[PDB]
Amino acid sequence: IIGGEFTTIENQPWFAAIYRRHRGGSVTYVCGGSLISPCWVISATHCFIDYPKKEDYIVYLGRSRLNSNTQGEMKFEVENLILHKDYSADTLAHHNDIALLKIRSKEGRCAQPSRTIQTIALPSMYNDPQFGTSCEITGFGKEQSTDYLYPEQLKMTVVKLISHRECQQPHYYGSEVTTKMLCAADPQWKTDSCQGDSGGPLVCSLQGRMTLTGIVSWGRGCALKDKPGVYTRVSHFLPWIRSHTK
Ligand SMILES: N=C(N)c1ccc2ccccc2c1
Repeated sequence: IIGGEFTTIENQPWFAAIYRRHRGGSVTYVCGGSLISPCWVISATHCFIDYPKKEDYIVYLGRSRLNSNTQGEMKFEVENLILHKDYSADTLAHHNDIALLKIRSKEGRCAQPSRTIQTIALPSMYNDPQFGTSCEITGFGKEQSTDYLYPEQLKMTVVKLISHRECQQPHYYGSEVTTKMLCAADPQWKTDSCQGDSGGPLVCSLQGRMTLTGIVSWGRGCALKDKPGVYTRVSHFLPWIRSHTK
């Protein structure tokens, strides 16, 4: 997350930290995630497409820091790693960038909801917030594009939704961004999501209810002028989410 503010997991209890076990024993951070049900975590396929081995991944809930065992956190293994069959990645654009992770503890149990571990409500069909609506993003991703390390403490920021017609402008992304994708950025281009925030939530408060409107997918650089953050429009993938979680 470029700019914004440092936060703890109590402000984002649906946020899931996904790590990977390397051959040798080393563990590194991969992507962010969102708990939609006690057994399921939703993320992006581009986070796992090159390493589709479910045994390699570790999922944390109620974790506030990258290398700290936060009080009340829960560690999980991936029982089932479901990737979207029609996933593809162009020069910039990532298509069907949605993945489901069935989480399981070593005792074979799903997430136990608490103060720091909660689910995020899925949006309703054809009911997304209008352009200009302020939405929040969370992640352990880069603070600056030039950084190679990720921040230790969890970060959050507020970005405004950009219409499809505005994001399809030549100086923006042109025809590369589709109706299945949602654009969101800072009008002053100072704050944005970045490398490492991928798979993370884009939560919008619509009609008094907090909902998982987007999933961090792609973007040209980080916090660049006329280059918004592109998010997987969750509302479109509702029949896919329902069928693969049944
Ligand atoms: N401009 C962004 N918000 C953005 C989002 C996701 C990314 C993933 C990998 C590298 C850069 C990214 C930038």
